[PDB]
Amino acid sequence: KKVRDGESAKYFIDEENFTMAELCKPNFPIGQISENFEKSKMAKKAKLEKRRHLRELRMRARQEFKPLHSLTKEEQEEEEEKRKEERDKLESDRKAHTAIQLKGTMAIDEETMVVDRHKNAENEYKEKVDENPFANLYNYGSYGRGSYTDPWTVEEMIKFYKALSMWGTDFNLISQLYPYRSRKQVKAKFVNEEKKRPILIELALRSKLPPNFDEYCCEIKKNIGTVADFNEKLIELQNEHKHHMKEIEEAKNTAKEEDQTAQRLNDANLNKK
Amino acid sequence: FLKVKGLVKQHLDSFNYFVDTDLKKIIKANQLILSDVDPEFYLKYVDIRV
Amino acid sequence: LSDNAKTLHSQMMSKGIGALFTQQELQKQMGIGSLTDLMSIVQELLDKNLIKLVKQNDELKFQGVLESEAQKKATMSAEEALVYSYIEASGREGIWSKTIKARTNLHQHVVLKCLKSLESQRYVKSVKSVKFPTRKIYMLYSLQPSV
Repeated sequence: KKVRDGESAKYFIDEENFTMAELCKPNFPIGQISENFEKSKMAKKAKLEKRRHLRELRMRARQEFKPLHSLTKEEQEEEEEKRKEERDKLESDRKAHTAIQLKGTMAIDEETMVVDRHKNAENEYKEKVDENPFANLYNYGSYGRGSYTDPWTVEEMIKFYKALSMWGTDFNLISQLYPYRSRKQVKAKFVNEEKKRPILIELALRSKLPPNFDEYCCEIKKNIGTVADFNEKLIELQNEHKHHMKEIEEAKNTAKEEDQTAQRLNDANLNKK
Repeated sequence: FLKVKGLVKQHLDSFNYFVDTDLKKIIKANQLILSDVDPEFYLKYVDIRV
Repeated sequence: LSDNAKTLHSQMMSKGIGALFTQQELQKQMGIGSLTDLMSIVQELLDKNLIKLVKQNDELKFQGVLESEAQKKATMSAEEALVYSYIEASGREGIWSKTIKARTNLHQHVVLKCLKSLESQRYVKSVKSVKFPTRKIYMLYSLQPSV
């Protein structure tokens, strides 16, 4: 009904309310409240919308098979929202560059460098873009590291048993074979699957299947080139040879500059007397 | 005159004018706290009251 | 960059020993105002900066190196290539830490992260003096002067 002191100390309190029994521990509205309505009401709402936000992130991460690139896609979407806010609230990109010609101008265009006193003057930029309302929320109890997981897919389990029958305990390849999970959680999956089942794992180590469909999935879902050991070894040897030639050329140029400096010092000693 | 304003008002009226006007006014002269490192951070005083 | 062929014109005029006569010829070729506008754009495209003297405008200095790239050593910040350009024109011996503290009125730990992020790709190859009054170090290359 509303906030009103019905009764207490005699029976189930019913003067103006919707209660008809004692032991109101379950939802714990009983009598009436007159403290912290909206700031405590809009806290579980914010928590619930952030949990639905993380769930739809976990749903979107299934499509793009790159976790951290999905996070950068998320921040790319929110900076698309930021440039939409730049369209909304407000040229506008008044910033600097790697050189001193910053603005408008690089200098004066009449006779000479006129605006060099103004071009030589970072912290004046565009920032009134991202405006968001406030709260008085919290993240305590335990904050920092953690693991956001889910009840695992049985088709992922079938793919895992087929993988372990095809390409076994290869932690980095197993983490890359599921390129939207992570590393420590699939290690907990390794010890969990090592726990409960001897039969299919023993038949899997009996099988010894050759790894071709695994490389097929790793070259399609990642779009990685996978150049062989001869091509990659030749590229690494060519990079090492180019670095050694650059170091030798730098040493020879430093020796030539030191010889030129010694000749210039001898010429200055000859011109001093 | 003693009923409207009173005898001792050399402190009460001045302190009330202080906490009504000057305590809110002089904070606007010092509100921008921009730092050297990471040129993005700032606070900005919009209201102050006792 | 790839604005127009005036990058190649800047390379051809900055091949040899240049002076104000090269800029006289560069303003002498076409109509003056469009040349001044596009040359201001080319100088805003990380190129040679003009020099205020008794004479009108000079080049900096004689070569066509054009290596700052403004975004790519490990991260992206428009403060690092600035400091690299500050230590390009140090001169004979080098530049102080107190001198680069005095210019640009910045903090000292941003100078330390410039030190680390540019030492990660070998441009902080220093030459040490005999005495150390204020660390007269961090020249470009070759450990040339030796007092």
